[PDB]
Amino acid sequence: GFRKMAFPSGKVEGCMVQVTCGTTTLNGLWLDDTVYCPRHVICTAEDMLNPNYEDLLIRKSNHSFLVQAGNVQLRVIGHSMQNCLLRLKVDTSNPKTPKYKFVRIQPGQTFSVLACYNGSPSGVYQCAMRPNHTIKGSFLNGSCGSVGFNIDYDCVSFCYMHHMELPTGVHAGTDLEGKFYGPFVDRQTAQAAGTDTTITLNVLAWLYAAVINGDRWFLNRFTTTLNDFNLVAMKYNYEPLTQDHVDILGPLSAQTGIAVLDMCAALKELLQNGMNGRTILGSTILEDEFTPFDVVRQ
Amino acid sequence: GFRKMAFPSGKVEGCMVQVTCGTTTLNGLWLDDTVYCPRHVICTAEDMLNPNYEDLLIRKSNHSFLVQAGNVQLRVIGHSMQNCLLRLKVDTSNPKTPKYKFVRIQPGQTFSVLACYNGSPSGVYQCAMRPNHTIKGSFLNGSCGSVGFNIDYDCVSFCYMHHMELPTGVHAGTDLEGKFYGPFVDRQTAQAAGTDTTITLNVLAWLYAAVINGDRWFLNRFTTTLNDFNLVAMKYNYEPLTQDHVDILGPLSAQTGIAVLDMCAALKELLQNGMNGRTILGSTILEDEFTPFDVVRQ
Ligand SMILES: *C(=O)[C@H](C[C@@H]1CCNC1=O)NC(=O)[C@H](CC1CCCCC1)NC(=O)c1cc2ccccc2[nH]1
Ligand SMILES: *C(=O)[C@H](C[C@@H]1CCNC1=O)NC(=O)[C@H](CC1CCCCC1)NC(=O)c1cc2ccccc2[nH]1
Repeated sequence: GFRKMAFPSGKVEGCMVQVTCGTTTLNGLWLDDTVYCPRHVICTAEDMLNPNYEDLLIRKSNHSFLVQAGNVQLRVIGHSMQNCLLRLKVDTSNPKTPKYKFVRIQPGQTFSVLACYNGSPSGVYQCAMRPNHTIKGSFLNGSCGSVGFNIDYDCVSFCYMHHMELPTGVHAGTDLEGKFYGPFVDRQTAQAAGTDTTITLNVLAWLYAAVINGDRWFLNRFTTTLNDFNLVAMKYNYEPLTQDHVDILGPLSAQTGIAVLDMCAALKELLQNGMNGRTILGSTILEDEFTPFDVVRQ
Repeated sequence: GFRKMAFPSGKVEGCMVQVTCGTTTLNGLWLDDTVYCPRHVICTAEDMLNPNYEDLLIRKSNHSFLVQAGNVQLRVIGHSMQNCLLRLKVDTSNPKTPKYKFVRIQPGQTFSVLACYNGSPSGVYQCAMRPNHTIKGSFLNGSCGSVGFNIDYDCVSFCYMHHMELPTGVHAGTDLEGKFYGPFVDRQTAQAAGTDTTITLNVLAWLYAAVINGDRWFLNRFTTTLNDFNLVAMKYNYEPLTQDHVDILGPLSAQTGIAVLDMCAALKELLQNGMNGRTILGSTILEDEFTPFDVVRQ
């Protein structure tokens, strides 16, 4: 019993609306009296190739934004641009607005995605900010505006809004202040991400998750130094391990009875010799989208 | 970009309550003026070994049942037993009751679980009813009463309520009629699931999914027949394929140009050679909890 778990999405579902400009429809996030959505909703198919969003936005009126909260249409009474987001002010304040915050997540961190289509939520899943600032989502046509988020107590931390799919099929988007994660831009032009790496801190947390659930076959008696581990990390495209990373793994190290560098020796062996057809926590690949916090939560 | 997604949990979240009998706490489902919960909440540590539930129930006052919807205490007006659930009538009908149906899911179908503890939802994940009528869930102490469900438009089809974990780590529970899935009983005795078979329909879907999202390396220029396949499938403890199942695969076959029976001949291939390292779509063991109705719906 260990698997990717998403946060319950009820507090986010109530915030999802539909936003339409001409023949373009996508999802918006409705908090108090503001609707956030990707600004490229104002793009026609031709403007997408190289838009000037300031020009495009100045030529629109509040009336050109159709905002639907289910059956109720909301009237846009104002609007502005923040980076790659639109902020549409509406006459109604969302009564389902939860306690929330806008946060910018760091690479390797996880969040829940509420995938949405025409303003109605359709699925919820967990994923991670990749070290190269993409996310490996499952976004289809019409999912722009879907948000990523974490829940702490009763507060929703919004961290991602979806904008686009790169040619490799991974995804790119912004935080809720509209700044893109990574080097990308909202222009329909082929864009590459940097070469990705494996989130070592997450792999190790998942190795602890396995031990906690009785999967010990990969352990061994050996240990290793930080510097000696990093040398193998570099060879196999893993993020180097920091002393703060080791400090993060403290609680897991203590509950299991396995020193962090002992788990690193075990991981070094898995990288060098593979896994010999065996599985860890049901997986045959070293999973790197579970954070240490994720592990202790479950 | 191929992953398990759960349905958005909001409509179920607003139905979760906490139910306490003396020193045993678990979750309940609050629809209108009924709360549903497993009947084993009325066991004490000494009763779990061989409970006489009609005996234990008659000895319970309505006041013995501490039901709480968040901050509010709900007052139990009456109670009856339906199979292995209690139906607690309460004074107030829950205003967040959605449109809902009670359904009995079949082996191989999937549903989302809302893992709950103390009446408060903690996480949502996807899983499948195994052919041996267990589920491979992630349930901790206090999870009983959590529900599994699917959502059709705006209607919540509840299909599972959690009761117990078997010695092998898998999980057993009931439909919302209180009829257990499988031959399990709510007594803390030595029960075991029968040998679990592989959901062939879903392995075939995953093989198609490989072809759809790029991964095409395993097919062959050969083709089998339905009985010849089902015969091999049984020797390896794979479910035989049904008449209905070949039809369910229709859309995947057409979109891929690989006849169902050709993929069946591939499966008897990938069956007897091993993936020699090369992963399918993210894993190099065969995934059987991904439906055709997931491969297409993604
Ligand atoms: C918004 O709903 C979609 C989400 C895409 C759709 C498919 N999978 C996704 O993640 N967003 C888009 O289609 C954009 C279009 C651009 C508008 C102008 C500014 C930049 C984004 N994103 C794309 O990534 C896209 C569409 C597209 C069509 C044909 C060839 C390549 C291509 N890339
Ligand atoms: C309710 O919350 C729990 C859910 C369990 C807890 C751990 N993981 C789960 O899914 N339900 C139980 O604990 C049951 C108690 C009822 C069983 C039916 C009749 C009496 C009450 N107990 C078990 O599920 C259980 C105990 C046990 C002991 C040794 C091996 C396996 C085993 N399973």
